[PDB]
Amino acid sequence: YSIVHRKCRSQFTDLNGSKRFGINTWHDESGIYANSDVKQKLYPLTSGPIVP
Amino acid sequence: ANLAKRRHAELCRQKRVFNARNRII
Amino acid sequence: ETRAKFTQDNLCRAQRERLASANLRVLVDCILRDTSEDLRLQCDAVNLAFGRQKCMAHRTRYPTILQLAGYQ
Amino acid sequence: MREIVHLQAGQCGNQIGAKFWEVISDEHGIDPTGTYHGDSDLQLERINVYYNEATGGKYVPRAVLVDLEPGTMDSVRSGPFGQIFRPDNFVFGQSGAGNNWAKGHYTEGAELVDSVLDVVRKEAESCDCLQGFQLTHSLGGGTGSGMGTLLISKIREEYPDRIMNTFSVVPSPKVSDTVVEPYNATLSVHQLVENTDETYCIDNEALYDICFRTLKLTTPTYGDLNHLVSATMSGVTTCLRFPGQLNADLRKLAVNMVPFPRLHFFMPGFAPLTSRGSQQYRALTVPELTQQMFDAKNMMAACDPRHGRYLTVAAVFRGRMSMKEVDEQMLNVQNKNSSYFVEWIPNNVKTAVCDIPPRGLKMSATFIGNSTAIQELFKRISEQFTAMFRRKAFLHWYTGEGMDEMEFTEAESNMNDLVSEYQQYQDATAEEEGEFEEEA
Amino acid sequence: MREIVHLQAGQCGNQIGAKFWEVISDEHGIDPTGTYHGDSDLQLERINVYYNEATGGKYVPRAVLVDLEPGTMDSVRSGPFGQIFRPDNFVFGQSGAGNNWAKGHYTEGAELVDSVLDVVRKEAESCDCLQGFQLTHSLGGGTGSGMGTLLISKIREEYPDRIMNTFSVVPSPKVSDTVVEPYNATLSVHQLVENTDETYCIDNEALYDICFRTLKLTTPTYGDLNHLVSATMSGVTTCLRFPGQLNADLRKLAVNMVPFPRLHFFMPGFAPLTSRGSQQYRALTVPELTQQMFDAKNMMAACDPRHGRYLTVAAVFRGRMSMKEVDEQMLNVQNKNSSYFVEWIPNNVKTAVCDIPPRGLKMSATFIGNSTAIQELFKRISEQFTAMFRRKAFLHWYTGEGMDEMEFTEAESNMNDLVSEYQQYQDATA
Amino acid sequence: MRECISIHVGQAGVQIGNACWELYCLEHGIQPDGQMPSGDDSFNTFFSETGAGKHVPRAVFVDLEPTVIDEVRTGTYRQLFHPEQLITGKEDAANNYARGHYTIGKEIIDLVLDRIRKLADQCTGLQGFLVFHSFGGGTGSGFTSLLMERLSVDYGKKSKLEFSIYPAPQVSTAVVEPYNSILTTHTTLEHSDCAFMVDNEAIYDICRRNLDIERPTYTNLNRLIGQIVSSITASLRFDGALNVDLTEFQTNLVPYPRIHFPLATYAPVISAEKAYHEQLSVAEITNACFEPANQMVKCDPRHGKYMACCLLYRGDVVPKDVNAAIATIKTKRTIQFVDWCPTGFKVGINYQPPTVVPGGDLAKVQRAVCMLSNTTAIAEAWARLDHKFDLMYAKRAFVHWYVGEGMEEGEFSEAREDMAALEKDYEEVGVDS
Amino acid sequence: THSWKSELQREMEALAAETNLLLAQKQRLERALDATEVPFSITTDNLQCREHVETELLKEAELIRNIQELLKRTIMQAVSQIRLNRE
Ligand SMILES: Nc1nc2c(ncn2[C@@H]2O[C@H](COP(=O)(O)OP(=O)(O)OP(=O)(O)O)[C@@H](O)[C@H]2O)c(=O)[nH]1
Ligand SMILES: Nc1nc2c(ncn2[C@@H]2O[C@H](COP(=O)(O)OP(=O)(O)O)[C@@H](O)[C@H]2O)c(=O)[nH]1
Ligand SMILES: Nc1nc2c(ncn2[C@@H]2O[C@H](COP(=O)(O)OP(=O)(O)O)[C@@H](O)[C@H]2O)c(=O)[nH]1
Ligand SMILES: [Mg+2]
Repeated sequence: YSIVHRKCRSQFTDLNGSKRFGINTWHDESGIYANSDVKQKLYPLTSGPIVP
Repeated sequence: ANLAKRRHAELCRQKRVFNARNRII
Repeated sequence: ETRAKFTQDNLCRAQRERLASANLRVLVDCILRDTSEDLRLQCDAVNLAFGRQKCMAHRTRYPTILQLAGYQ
Repeated sequence: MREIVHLQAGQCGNQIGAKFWEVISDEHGIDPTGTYHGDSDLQLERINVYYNEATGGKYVPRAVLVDLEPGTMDSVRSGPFGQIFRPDNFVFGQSGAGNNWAKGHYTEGAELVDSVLDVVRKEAESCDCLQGFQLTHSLGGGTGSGMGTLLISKIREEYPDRIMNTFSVVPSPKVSDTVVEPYNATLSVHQLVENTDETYCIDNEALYDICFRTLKLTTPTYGDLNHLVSATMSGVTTCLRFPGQLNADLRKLAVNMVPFPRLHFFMPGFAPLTSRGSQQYRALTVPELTQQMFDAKNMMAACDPRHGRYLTVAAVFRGRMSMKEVDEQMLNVQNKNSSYFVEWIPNNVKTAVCDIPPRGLKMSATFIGNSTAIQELFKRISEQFTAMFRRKAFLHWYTGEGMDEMEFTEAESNMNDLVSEYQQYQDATAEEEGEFEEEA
Repeated sequence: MREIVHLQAGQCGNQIGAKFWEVISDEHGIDPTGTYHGDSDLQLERINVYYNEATGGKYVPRAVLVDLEPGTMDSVRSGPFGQIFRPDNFVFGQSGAGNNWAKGHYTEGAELVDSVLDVVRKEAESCDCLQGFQLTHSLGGGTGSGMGTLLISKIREEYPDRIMNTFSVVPSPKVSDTVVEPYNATLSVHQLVENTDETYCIDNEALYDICFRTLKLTTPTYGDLNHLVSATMSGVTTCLRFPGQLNADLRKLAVNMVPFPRLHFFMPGFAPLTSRGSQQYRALTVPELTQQMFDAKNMMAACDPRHGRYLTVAAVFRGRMSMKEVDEQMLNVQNKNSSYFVEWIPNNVKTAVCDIPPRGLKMSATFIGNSTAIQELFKRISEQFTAMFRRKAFLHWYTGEGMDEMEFTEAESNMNDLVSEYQQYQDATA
Repeated sequence: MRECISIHVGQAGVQIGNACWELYCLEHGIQPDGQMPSGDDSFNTFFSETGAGKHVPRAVFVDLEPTVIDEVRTGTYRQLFHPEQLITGKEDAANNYARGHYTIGKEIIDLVLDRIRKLADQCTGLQGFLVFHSFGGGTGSGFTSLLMERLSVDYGKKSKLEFSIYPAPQVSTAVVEPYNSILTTHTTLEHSDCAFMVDNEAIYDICRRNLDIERPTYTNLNRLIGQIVSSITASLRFDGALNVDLTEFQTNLVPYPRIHFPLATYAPVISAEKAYHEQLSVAEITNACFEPANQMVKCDPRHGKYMACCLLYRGDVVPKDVNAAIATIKTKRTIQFVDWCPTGFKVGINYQPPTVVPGGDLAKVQRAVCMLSNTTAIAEAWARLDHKFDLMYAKRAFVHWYVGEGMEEGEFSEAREDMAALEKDYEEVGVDS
Repeated sequence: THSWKSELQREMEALAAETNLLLAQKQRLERALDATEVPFSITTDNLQCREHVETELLKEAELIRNIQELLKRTIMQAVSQIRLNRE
């Protein structure tokens, strides 16, 4: 089982409760998703075709 | 103590209504 | 120059102690607010625990939020 | 020394007044008991404006709370800051209005007003040099409009050379939950147009829109709705209580904003509203404050000012700021928008600056706009009034209480004359002596 | 002092722009959080050009992301440099265009554009002396093309005396994955003709060929293509932010590259591209930069300038270098290629020099070419449009929501007039 | 034995007076307590000695709201000012000429005149009253409009110098500011002796591009205004080669009954970074005054003609350099004079250089100059203000707020007709022979 | 000499104002520690009379003990700061 590629909760589509756990008095709007850690670990972003 | 009971009932309903996952679902 | 440095050092130490006293007062206010809130919430939790004559009659003399904070 | 006597009418007025007193008690540093525990000496220089001295260093508000049902009075009293109001200023009837303007104006609101006016007259006579009266109410109900308008008329009869400010929660087009709401609104606007000095129109749909699309709150409750109104109530009278570089009181704002006595319907807005997750991306300085005031989304009424022309604009800034930027932005907006301002008044925009910011901020601003685009509100209320009135729907509840069908017709005619005069003041040329300057 | 506002249209525009913002954030030394972590003091002299100040010394980009599908916007926010964007600068629709130009221009691209133009005016009025707009989009989709053209038109109507650059992903024959692509390309090219100051053509097969036979990469992903695009996107505007011996901004390049107002389609190329094996053995100097910018395989367009004539050339160099070599190499190539340059314009080359080298390098150069050989790109799309239109295939998807059949006919008429003008200015005597 | 009585009326008057009296105290070496630190009597023009050694200013602060005078009553100079010279009404003026003239201003004028009489009976020799105010404000317009009338009733022909905040052509904080300007300068014409004008927009531009301040404030404006009035009164207070009284430049600047409106400029106005670079001589500081970009009124003198001029030099100046500089000024073709004024200048010289205050934005300099010039080029300002008044008045907007307070309708018409005649007066003066 | 004397006087009055405010806050802490002791006796009487309730009562007792100790420490710190300001 892999959760690296599965879509997670949206920050722009449905700005409504009953999607995230706990008690939150403001919308998320922070830019950190659930699979961000595993996505960064499996797929590193290091420069490009140019430069040593 | 009736006033304090009303205050704590207010706090409890605040918790229930601001738990947005449990209120809608 | 030594007299000027002496006076300026005295002024600097006085200002540093002024800022230290102000920070201590702000910390004192924050601690007092936090302890008063915690004690009142604990008392309300105990009252609801009894809710859901020997002790309920005695627990009616709980000090108010003003006495918990320190104003008389 | 310049006192404002507060009046809260109905359930809506009571809850908005409770939130407003909760706001300015923390502004002036007052505990729920009533005493003073603050850090500055400028908080007791001007405190007689809203508060009244008691013994032992206590302060009680100069407010009169009015209701026709005791449940909202009990709810206000059992609140957090409910122990500061004097127990003799709660005036509640025993039988409700039942969402009926006739019940509020002739049958049940005709006996409570003597008891209300006793307290109102004693609070007005206790002052040193009275500045004015303030009212908070809603035109969709029975107690707020039906008896509030009668209180306004009697107060205007007794004290003619004073200031009468009102905060009216006008009906919403989409959020309307009551059926006789256009009846109550149409029979209240004729009173507010004839015997009121300033009227601020506040709309629940616009409040919900700001609380959802700007503040980004998951649960926009009535506490969040009333905080927005209380911020404007604080900002419009902050120049009385706090020092500044360019002061402007309610009399000065009314003089500069009201060109004719039948044109006193304003739109309000509040400047620094941001979200907790999106406040790190924004530096809130004077251009951002002016931008967010003049943004058409930020209006507290359900009227778009792009459809009309700004008759007059006033804004009160709060905090320590430089006056060059304050004058520069308000000249620049008039230079950019050339077609959105009427051309028979040069320099439509008035500025005021106060020194002490509100709670939790360093700079703030408030905008009050007299616009011609308010006429679409009255046109919508008229077109929803006529649809029910032609079929004589819900008319027995009104006509069985001493009313006649001629009063509805005259209310329609005066609303039509109001929208006609707003239209004629919009579509008017500035380069012409029309017919009265025949003296030459 | 001169601010360029960035516009990102469609999924392709979003990906290209995200890589662009990563590249110039690495250029200006900005962390993914937003603060400045750098070593040189020349990186904060001109930072208001692309970044806008916040509280606490934070810089947010002056970009506007527009899309008709919120999933791509969620992916862009979830990307590595996605937490630096302001939340209000994302504009999202609910239902996508679905590779349809009519959805993007009339049906769904009409209720989103007031919301877009509010944000565009919001960023446009805040600049002290605004320089222009640059837009990144693709002509193969329904969101970047059908709505991007309409935003281009309304921006031209409102702000007349300004500059706009466009990075357009023109579709290609052998990489063409979408059947209905030539309809969108045909209906977009004429709108780009009337209301755009510069158009730069980008072709995916050209990028694939460059990444295959030159850089020698096993897996040439879209990230490695977007890095190649963003290198040119930075090298075009490098002289406006960094000082040099001889400066040239976007307006100065547009004055010299555009001799007639219907002639603003250019091809780009980037000079120092080398592989890992061939990196240590090759010394980078002005002769290698000049030969590799003008080698015909280095183009970012599906084109070959041997078939046509170089109308005008622009070269922007970066790095500490002597001016005589810069003049001398570009004079020598003019001397050697006396048949690949037109005769009615002498001194066909504009040159600019910037002092600051790009990150990780010491010398670099960027080439922009106005040629007549780009006309085969239009002729191929015209013939593939006529082949479909003579059988009337895929026409109900376009005519079922407000579009009549004469718009197509005037579209091939406009392309035919443009290519006839290009042929006239190729086969013209001094 | 020479004295001038300062009358600061309005919020503008009070906030100018704070900076002015701080400057006067620091020049004369008087602490905020009011006592000199241990037979000089140079302070006696502005301060009055008490038997204990205290010094009390010869100023009267008049205002209709308490929120501005209470800052003076509470702050640093709470011991310097007399408790009864700070007069405060109630319920302000609400930007209303009728309120400030007929209803609210009529009440406190008896007390104000009583204080003026008490302050003027102490003066062994009195030169005049200097009135600090603003046209656009309710108090500073309406209350001043009858303060000058009752001053002319009580005192026959004593000097009335006026320091006016003119409305700027673009920026203004009010809407009925043209009404207040018309009704002020209709009734002050025959009752005012001289009126030096400064407006806020020009000082904003000067502070923007000269003192290197990107966000100036009212404190930075009031400091420059205090420097101007101190340069006016320095010839009265200190030594000089040519010393100038107040009657001198009420006589040498007003050639006709309806024109008593000079313009005031100051030079040099530079920062402490540019004072290290620029050499400041008499010719440079006197060309900086004639430069139209350094005007403190937003009007261009190149449109009009200079009617009279008064230059006041302070510091290390010599009459050779003053004469050569004025002769160089007279020969240029850009600077134009009316043909019936072949002798167009007055020159005053003072020995003491200007003083620098802590918290100020200027620099420590050796010489300075203040110019008071009467120009025909304010006819365009009167024409613009007539445009605003007529455009607002064609529909009778904002008129009920004046009529319902005790003002008849015809006074608007007669004031507009009076200034319509004043425009033709300026034209007939400006037409050459 | 007069300038130096004025500066020293201003610093003295600032120090005196801060010391008075800190003394007022120390008195506030003293009355708070004075009043926080009644619930301890109430809890002790409740447990002695009794012998989801016992856990709450034990939590109350632990909270009271922690609050009393921390208030004593804060009072000691306030006295030390007062002494430093006076010196
Ligand atoms: N130059 C300068 N002008 C000022 C200052 N303060 C106020 N003003 C001007 O005064 C005008 C308004 O009048 P105010 O002085 O504020 O108030 P007022 O004259 O007492 O009139 P009321 O407010 O009605 O009592 C504004 O247009 C300002 O331009 C100041 O400190 N410096
Ligand atoms: N803005 C605002 N509106 C309110 C509040 N409470 C009630 N309302 C509105 O007021 C309307 C009913 O008014 P009502 O309470 O009957 O007025 P009353 O008859 O005078 O008591 C409802 O439609 C509510 O939407 C409040 O706290 N704030
Ligand atoms: N160069 C480049 N081309 C891309 C990228 N992403 C997609 N494309 C091309 O764009 C085409 C699809 O365009 P599309 O996303 O549907 O455009 P949209 O509908 O406006 O968003 C594909 O054929 C790809 O070849 C990218 O990141 N870089
Ligand atoms: Mg004022």
